Amino acid sequence: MKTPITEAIATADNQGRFLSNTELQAVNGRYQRATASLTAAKALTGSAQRLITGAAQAVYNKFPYTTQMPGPAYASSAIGKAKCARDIGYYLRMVTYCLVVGGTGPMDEYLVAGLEEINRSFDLSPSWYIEALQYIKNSHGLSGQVANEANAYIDYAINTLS
Amino acid sequence: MKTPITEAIATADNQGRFLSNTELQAVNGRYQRATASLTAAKALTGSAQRLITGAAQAVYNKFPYTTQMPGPAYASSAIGKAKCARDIGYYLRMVTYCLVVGGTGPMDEYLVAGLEEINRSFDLSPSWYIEALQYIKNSHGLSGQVANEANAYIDYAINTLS
Amino acid sequence: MKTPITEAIATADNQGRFLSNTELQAVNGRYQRATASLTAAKALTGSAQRLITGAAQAVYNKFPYTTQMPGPAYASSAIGKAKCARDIGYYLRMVTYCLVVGGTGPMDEYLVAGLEEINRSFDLSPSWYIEALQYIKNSHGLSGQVANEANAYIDYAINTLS
Amino acid sequence: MLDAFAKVVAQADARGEFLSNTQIDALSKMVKEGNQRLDIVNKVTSNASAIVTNSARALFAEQPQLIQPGGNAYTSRRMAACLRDMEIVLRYVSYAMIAGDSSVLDDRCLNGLRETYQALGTPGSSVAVAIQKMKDASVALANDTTGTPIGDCSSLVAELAGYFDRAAVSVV
Amino acid sequence: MLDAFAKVVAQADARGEFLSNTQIDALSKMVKEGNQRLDIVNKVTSNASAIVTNSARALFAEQPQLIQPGGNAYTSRRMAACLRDMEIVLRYVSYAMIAGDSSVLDDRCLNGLRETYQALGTPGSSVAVAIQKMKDASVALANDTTGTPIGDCSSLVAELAGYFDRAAVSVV
Amino acid sequence: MLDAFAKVVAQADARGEFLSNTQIDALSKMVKEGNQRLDIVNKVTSNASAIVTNSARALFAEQPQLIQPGGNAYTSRRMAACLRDMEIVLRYVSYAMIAGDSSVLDDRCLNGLRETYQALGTPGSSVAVAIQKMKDASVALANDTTGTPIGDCSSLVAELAGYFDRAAVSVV
Amino acid sequence: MLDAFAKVVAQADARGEFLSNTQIDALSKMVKEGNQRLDIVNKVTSNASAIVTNSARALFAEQPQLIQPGGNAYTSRRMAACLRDMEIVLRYVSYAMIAGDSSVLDDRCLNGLRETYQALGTPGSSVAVAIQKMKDASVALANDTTGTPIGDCSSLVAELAGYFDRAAVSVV
Amino acid sequence: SGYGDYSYSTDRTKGHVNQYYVDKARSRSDWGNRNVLPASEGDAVLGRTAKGAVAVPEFGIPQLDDPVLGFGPDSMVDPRIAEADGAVWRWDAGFVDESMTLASCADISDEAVADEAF
Amino acid sequence: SIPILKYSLSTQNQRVESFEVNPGDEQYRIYSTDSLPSSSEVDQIIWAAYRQIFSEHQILKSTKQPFLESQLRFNQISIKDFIKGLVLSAPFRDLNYNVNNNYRFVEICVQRVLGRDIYNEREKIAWSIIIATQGLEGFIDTLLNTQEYLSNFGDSIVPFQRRRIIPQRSKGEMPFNLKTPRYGIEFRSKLAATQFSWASPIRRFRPQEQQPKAGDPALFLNMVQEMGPGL
Ligand SMILES: *CC[C@H]1/C(=C/c2[nH]c(/C=C3N=C(/C=C4\NC(=O)C(CC)=C4C)C(C)=C\3CCC(=O)O)c(CCC(=O)O)c2C)NC(=O)[C@@H]1C
Ligand SMILES: *CC[C@H]1/C(=C/c2[nH]c(/C=C3N=C(/C=C4\NC(=O)C(CC)=C4C)C(C)=C\3CCC(=O)O)c(CCC(=O)O)c2C)NC(=O)[C@@H]1C
Ligand SMILES: *CC[C@H]1/C(=C/c2[nH]c(/C=C3N=C(/C=C4\NC(=O)C(CC)=C4C)C(C)=C\3CCC(=O)O)c(CCC(=O)O)c2C)NC(=O)[C@@H]1C
Ligand SMILES: *CC[C@H]1/C(=C/c2[nH]c(/C=C3N=C(/C=C4\NC(=O)C(CC)=C4C)C(C)=C\3CCC(=O)O)c(CCC(=O)O)c2C)NC(=O)[C@@H]1C
Ligand SMILES: *CC[C@H]1/C(=C/c2[nH]c(/C=C3N=C(/C=C4\NC(=O)C(CC)=C4C)C(C)=C\3CCC(=O)O)c(CCC(=O)O)c2C)NC(=O)[C@@H]1C
Ligand SMILES: *CC[C@H]1/C(=C/c2[nH]c(/C=C3N=C(/C=C4\NC(=O)C(CC)=C4C)C(C)=C\3CCC(=O)O)c(CCC(=O)O)c2C)NC(=O)[C@@H]1C
Ligand SMILES: *CC[C@H]1/C(=C/c2[nH]c(/C=C3N=C(/C=C4\NC(=O)C(CC)=C4C)C(C)=C\3CCC(=O)O)c(CCC(=O)O)c2C)NC(=O)[C@@H]1C
Ligand SMILES: C=CC1=C(C)[C@@H](Cc2[nH]c(/C=C3N=C(/C=C4\NC(=O)[C@H](C)[C@H]4CC)C(C)=C\3CCC(=O)O)c(CCC(=O)O)c2C)NC1=O
Ligand SMILES: C=CC1=C(C)[C@@H](Cc2[nH]c(/C=C3N=C(/C=C4\NC(=O)[C@H](C)[C@H]4CC)C(C)=C\3CCC(=O)O)c(CCC(=O)O)c2C)NC1=O
Ligand SMILES: C=CC1=C(C)[C@@H](Cc2[nH]c(/C=C3N=C(/C=C4\NC(=O)[C@H](C)[C@H]4CC)C(C)=C\3CCC(=O)O)c(CCC(=O)O)c2C)NC1=O
Ligand SMILES: C=CC1=C(C)[C@@H](Cc2[nH]c(/C=C3N=C(/C=C4\NC(=O)[C@H](C)[C@H]4CC)C(C)=C\3CCC(=O)O)c(CCC(=O)O)c2C)NC1=O
Repeated sequence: MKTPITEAIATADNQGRFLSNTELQAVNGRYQRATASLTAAKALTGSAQRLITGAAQAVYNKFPYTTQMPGPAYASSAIGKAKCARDIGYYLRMVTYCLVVGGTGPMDEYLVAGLEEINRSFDLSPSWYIEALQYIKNSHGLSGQVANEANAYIDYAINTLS
Repeated sequence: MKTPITEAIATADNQGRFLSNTELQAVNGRYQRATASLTAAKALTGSAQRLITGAAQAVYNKFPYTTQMPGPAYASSAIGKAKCARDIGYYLRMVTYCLVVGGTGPMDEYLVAGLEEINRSFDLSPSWYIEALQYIKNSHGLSGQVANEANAYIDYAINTLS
Repeated sequence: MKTPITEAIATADNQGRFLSNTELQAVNGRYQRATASLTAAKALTGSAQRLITGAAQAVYNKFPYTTQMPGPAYASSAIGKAKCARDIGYYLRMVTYCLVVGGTGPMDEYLVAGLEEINRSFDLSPSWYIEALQYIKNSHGLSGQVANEANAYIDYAINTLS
Repeated sequence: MLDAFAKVVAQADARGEFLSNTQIDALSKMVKEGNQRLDIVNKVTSNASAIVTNSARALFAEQPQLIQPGGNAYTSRRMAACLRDMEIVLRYVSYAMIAGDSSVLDDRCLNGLRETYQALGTPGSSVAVAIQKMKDASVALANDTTGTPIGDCSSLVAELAGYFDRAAVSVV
Repeated sequence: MLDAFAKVVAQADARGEFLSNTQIDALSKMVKEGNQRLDIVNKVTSNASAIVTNSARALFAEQPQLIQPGGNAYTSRRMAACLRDMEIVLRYVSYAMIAGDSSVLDDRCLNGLRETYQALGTPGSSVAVAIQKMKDASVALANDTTGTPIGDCSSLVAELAGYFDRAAVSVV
Repeated sequence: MLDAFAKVVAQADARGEFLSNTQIDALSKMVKEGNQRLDIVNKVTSNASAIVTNSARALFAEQPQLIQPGGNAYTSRRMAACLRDMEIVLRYVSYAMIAGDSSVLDDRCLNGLRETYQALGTPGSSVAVAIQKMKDASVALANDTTGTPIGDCSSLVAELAGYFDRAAVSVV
Repeated sequence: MLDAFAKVVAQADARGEFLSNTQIDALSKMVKEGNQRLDIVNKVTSNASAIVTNSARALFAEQPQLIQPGGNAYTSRRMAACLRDMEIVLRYVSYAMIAGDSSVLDDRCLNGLRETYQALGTPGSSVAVAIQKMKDASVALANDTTGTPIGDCSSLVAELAGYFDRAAVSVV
Repeated sequence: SGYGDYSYSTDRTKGHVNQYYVDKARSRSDWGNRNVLPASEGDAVLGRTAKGAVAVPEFGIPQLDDPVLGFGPDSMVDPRIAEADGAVWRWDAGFVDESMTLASCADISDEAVADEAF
Repeated sequence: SIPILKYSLSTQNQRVESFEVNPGDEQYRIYSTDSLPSSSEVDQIIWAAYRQIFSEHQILKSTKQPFLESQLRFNQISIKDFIKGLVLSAPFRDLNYNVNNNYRFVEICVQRVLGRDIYNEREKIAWSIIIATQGLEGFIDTLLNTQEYLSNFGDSIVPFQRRRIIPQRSKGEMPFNLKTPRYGIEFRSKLAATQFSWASPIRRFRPQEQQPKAGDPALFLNMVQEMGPGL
């Protein structure tokens, strides 16, 4: 993972040294930031079912050939629409995990490792998920540093997809 | 060094990766802790000339054979007393550097690397410096988390000497 | 170990070669020197109980604070005096082992490996053992090359302690 | 390795389940005692040398068969191996203390340790004695009120004692 | 490598000087703009892919001799080498931005880079063009007021532009 | 590894005993036969090629199933492996001869050798035959009086034969 | 590793036998179908991506417990591990196809594979399903007559199916 | 017989034997010297797990409402669940040992082992 | 001239490629001199080389070589030459080589230099011959010049245990310092001066290990319970 806790432990273990005051401040900075990102994750959890269907509809509006072109990679039939909504739910769930861990630990473990192997083998373009993530970034309704906490982990996934 | 800044940069460079939100929280925890340790270093700087002579006198009171035994390793003559006060000043200066850096970066660079080689070659016991550091830990007159910031870097040097 | 025998075997094995006339002369030089060092060890064995208590008393006379200062590292109580006599016996026994082995084989695997660790963790200065070894070097009552064989392994331990 | 947040994240992932609100309060009260968690590991780190040295000293005062000739601490290198083995456990217990759970303790300290001591001929029960001697030495030091504000941190002390217990039964 | 605090610490050590009070205010005002320093590197990190890709795209629109056959970006592997060379500089500039000084930029990015490009036959002036195209692409993005409290951070922006300039003159 | 002096030194250390005078008698009579000990290892070393080659030659004259096709010495590389396996044992026996005891023979030659031959399918009894064929070849050569003063060295010859016997039963 | 010629050579060497004339016709008829042997591996290599992707797609259409949350293919990295595990077997089967026997398949692909999947918790029977789904996907493609002279190559197709069967029972 | 009813069987107490070195955990100093760890979750410290962590409410909100996709009663158990709670190490309380489980013994309906048996 | 005999491969974690763009915290901090370290960080590189090749255990002072260190920080020798100096070093030749046969010593040197476990028994039996016929010098040269060492570490990176843990999982493979100690179950019983082989747990009348029950007041220990700030 890449929690600040595990990151601080890994350096001290790699010196073979005890936890100095270097790592304690690194942990303290995670602690006094969590009170903003946990509210972000609580807000994104309750707003989830709206955001998933909204992002899936925005993808079909931006790329209308995805609903009309026949083939297994496209959302032309019902199984394709179900799998597309499943994938958008996966991305939003990984964002909410990274919010409560602190730092992109879960989504490197679950999403991005081996992702373009999947996108090339199952023949699906990464621009669809970028378009879906832009909708969630624009319409989560958060403000202050709560929105700053959400948008960092949104834009991380956008950067790894592009 | 072992600043939190350099520690955060070294991990991200060792992934070959950009500075994620993991390392930014580690830097933020150094930043919101520095307002307590910089006052500690400002207070220890002004109180220095008293603390040096007090610690040197406490060492002679605890070990009175050091002023009476003839030989180059002991503070029997004037050059030995000058060198002893010089060494106590070195330890206090390294503590004040570690206070404003954040974390034991300077004193591993300057004091502890190759220290028992010096103590064994120049034939001087580490219990004297432990006794000197205990006086400074007891009589700096700090309180709150200012004293907590000072005593961490005092006890680090005590642990490396013992 | 560092017997001449094992030293000669290690080089020939490291060439992957048989024992030529190089190593046989090295073994022969150990053999014609052993009749001087075995008498040294026989003489140091019988003189042992006098030398141990004499060295322990010389240490207390040189450093009289060791019997008066309270604490677990000092010979202030009876257990400390017993442990001090035990340590002087250890040093004399290692010298007698190095005498009939030939060369500093036993005391490197028994005494000096990890000795700086023990002296720093258990809070005890190496100058006491130097003072104890100087007494044994001065008062073993040997002469000729017998004393030359004894003093080489005494001064080896003095050099590793300093 | 995992900390306490990543552990419930792995639980929720392996079930594909969004984190419920009650789990968010369970994590917020771990955030609540962050300064008290940091004070314990700070106090253990500041006394780490005297913990190991006094525990090791009291071990051979009551088990003198180890340092007498023939024992498994009769050398200067076996003795330095023993002190450094005690520092290893004190290090990884303090790692697990700020992690919140014992993944890093179980994973890269205790895994295969019993078999190592069985292969070397080291008596593992005497290692278990020394671990509990460090345990009470660190626990009584973590209940010291110097340099800290006035409050309750007893449940964290019990959590700290649990890691020493887990390391103690893992070595016999 | 050193950050800005460790640099004045090395200055004061190498003459054996206690830190004066005025140097403590010089460090306290670096502490004062910590959140504003963190916002810049956060905004650069969130746009790092579009910085490199748009700067690289605008480089070959005006220097088309590189991607035409025979050029030093006419392959798929020399082209992927060029994009990844631009990400390297964007990475180390952002490292130097939170460090406060350019030790880690000079030390493990720019040291020997001019000689490398001279040995490979890579035109270093065209690397210098691409670095300044990333420079104002990141500078104009660091003056964006979305997601931040409204205030002044212009001196930090000039400090950020200085690192891009230092990397630009180091490569010709 | 230990020689004969270091062995009783380890005996005396592991009970903390000073060496008695009678043990100094026992070591001085090992010093007494130093030239006679050296005289043997010298005679084995200058005949080492003819020992291995004649013993190997006489092994296949009476066990012709090894060098016929299908045997465990039917190659040029399995045959060269066999000759070099015999030189290994002749080397380590001569090491143990000047050491005075078989620590270096047991420790880094014979440890795990039976399991190696069982894993390879090499017949260990035929290795045991070749070792005793080198044994009598070296023993009859160590009773040669050319180039040495006239005297008794029979107990050393029995000690030399003991090492070949120990290596012979160690590989079946 | 050995091909089919080196295998009979090792057979004949390990009994010291000259190769009989009948074995020379046995090798000449392997030479006779060289172009037909090469056509099969060429057709498998030209469709290797669609073999793995369609077999993997049809695997989860009928075993949907693997890609649902908690399954052993529920990640992007466990899924990419599964696709790349299927390409490994398709690679080594095609190596064994031009070698003529399954030495390189058994030796550096299947040796220890069952124990690996047992240590990881991967269901080996579902690996066996995917291997047989690649098997007839490649067999039905090797009976395609486009781009080849029309003739008989059915015994080679049975030999190709044998390697997929051997890899299938080796991992359960 | 009633509710509060004494039984020797259910008396885990050193009242019939006077072992005066055994008492209920009480002081904060008791964790370092006398007491070890709770053996279950009922014996746990108030509001914490048996291992000392804050108790979290064990269940989330199911994403992905679907019978074919989505978690269900057919879904296999991810191996990292037992790794997360530390049940994979032999010194853990929840360490399962299948060598003495009823599931490890031989089925008797199987004709094969039955005729091998008689 | 007696080539090394063939062994078969096995299935290991490093034979397969991990995907892992942007790795986690189980990266083992590649300690290269091509990062241009200071005098501070070259001490960390030296310590990591001591921790990898020697154990955590012989980082005592009689084991430390001050002269390979002074030649490493003057760029006279590389990291590969430093590992070669440490394996052929003098405390390594009596604290790890005199206490093993040639078969355990080769799996020690494969685990600590190549950063991987052995493939099978035949790899130990195959590589065991180079030690005997060429010395430790010849063995460590032909080990450090393999394609496996050069493709992974090169000449300027401290070796490390390659691909120890699977990235989903917590429990991974045992670290090689704990898997292979200084000596094994052989050689210890009479030669390494080790005795009695096991230990029954220490019995005592003051028990000190009892589990607390459900009604004990220690479970409800608490202090300073309510602030009651203001009115
Ligand atoms: C927005 C919807 C678009 C779309 C979706 C679509 N996806 C698939 C198939 C897969 N998607 C994945 C991706 C993931 N799986 C994961 O477990 C995770 C997180 C850990 C991700 C990101 C995978 C592995 C597959 C293949 C297996 C599967 O889920 O079925 C498909 C089916 C493709 C096919 O059948 O070959 C569709 C249709 N495609 C669109 O058209 C929408 C725009
Ligand atoms: C409390 C005084 C006790 C004491 C002091 C004493 N010290 C020395 C000599 C040295 N001390 C050092 C130590 C340092 N030098 C450094 O630069 C640093 C920090 C980076 C430290 C910790 C060194 C290197 C020497 C030798 C060179 C020198 O400074 O002269 C001496 C002289 C010893 C001798 O002459 O051999 C004394 C007397 N000794 C006491 O008796 C006091 C109790
Ligand atoms: C001259 C006596 C001085 C003295 C002695 C003293 N020593 C100790 C404790 C230890 N000494 C050793 C040293 C060795 N142990 C060995 O096995 C060997 C040879 C292989 C040596 C050199 C060790 C390991 C200890 C700690 C364990 C022990 O033996 O008890 C102590 C006790 C220190 C303490 O209790 O912390 C004393 C008092 N000290 C003096 O004051 C005399 C001048
Ligand atoms: C209190 C001292 C007890 C004791 C210690 C002892 N240990 C060893 C040897 C080893 N210990 C380990 C353990 C670890 N190694 C690691 O890297 C880690 C980190 C996770 C641990 C926990 C290992 C691998 C060894 C063998 C390697 C070595 O030789 O150092 C020894 C013996 C040392 C020797 O024989 O040379 C001792 C004496 N033994 C006791 O009797 C005390 C109870
Ligand atoms: C915008 C692209 C420009 C360009 C790039 C280019 N670079 C190379 C080759 C190398 N670049 C480096 C530079 C670094 N390597 C590092 O590790 C670091 C980290 C501090 C830096 C700054 C090195 C060492 C090489 C050589 C190694 C290699 O071959 O990759 C190449 C050539 C690649 C090749 O020839 O195969 C290109 C094309 N060149 C341009 O024309 C653009 C201006
Ligand atoms: C007289 C010849 C007999 C014989 C020999 C034979 N040996 C081997 C193979 C090995 N022998 C060893 C033994 C050692 N290796 C060492 O390093 C040491 C030093 C302590 C010893 C004693 C080992 C490890 C092997 C395997 C490595 C290898 O392949 O060489 C072989 C087989 C060689 C091969 O199969 O390629 C033979 C034939 N066998 C006989 O039949 C004779 C009785
Ligand atoms: C169809 C997909 C099936 C599946 C695959 C799966 N495999 C792994 C992990 C490993 N697979 C291997 C196998 C090999 N490695 C090799 O180098 C070779 C060449 C001869 C083979 C055959 C190994 C060593 C591993 C472990 C290393 C690793 O972690 O990659 C995994 C798990 C990956 C992970 O847990 O991170 C999966 C999911 N599993 C299925 O469920 C499908 C049936
Ligand atoms: C630089 C590193 C660093 C630390 C070490 C901590 C230390 C720290 N602890 C506390 C604050 C505290 N610390 C403790 C802990 C204790 N008090 C006791 O009486 C017990 C002895 C001990 C229990 C283990 C408690 C209990 C509080 C809150 C006061 C209270 O409510 O009782 C505070 C004040 C902020 C607050 O109110 O929470 C700080 C700064 N934080 C850091 O950033
Ligand atoms: C999680 C990671 C993390 C961050 C990214 C920062 C972000 C952050 N910045 C500010 C606060 C600020 N941030 C900025 C910076 C800017 N404002 C602008 O108008 C410019 C566009 C830009 C200059 C570069 C300024 C100027 C302030 C102070 C407001 C002001 O006085 O103008 C604050 C409020 C606290 C304060 O008042 O300082 C926070 C939380 N902190 C963090 O912990
Ligand atoms: C350069 C390397 C080197 C050597 C090889 C030896 C060889 C050597 N051996 C002897 C001396 C001797 N060597 C032998 C040994 C033997 N005599 C026999 O008749 C047997 C064949 C054989 C027994 C194994 C004996 C027995 C003596 C003493 C003469 C006697 O008392 O019989 C002497 C004369 C010194 C003395 O009297 O001891 C020398 C120089 N020394 C070396 O420095
Ligand atoms: C560049 C790489 C390369 C290749 C791919 C091969 C391909 C190849 N195959 C054939 C020739 C052939 N190839 C096949 C194979 C088949 N025919 C079928 O109808 C089946 C679909 C399939 C069986 C698997 C057969 C059967 C012949 C001989 C024609 C016949 O007798 O039927 C020939 C003509 C020479 C000949 O007559 O043998 C060539 C050039 N050779 C190469 O050098």
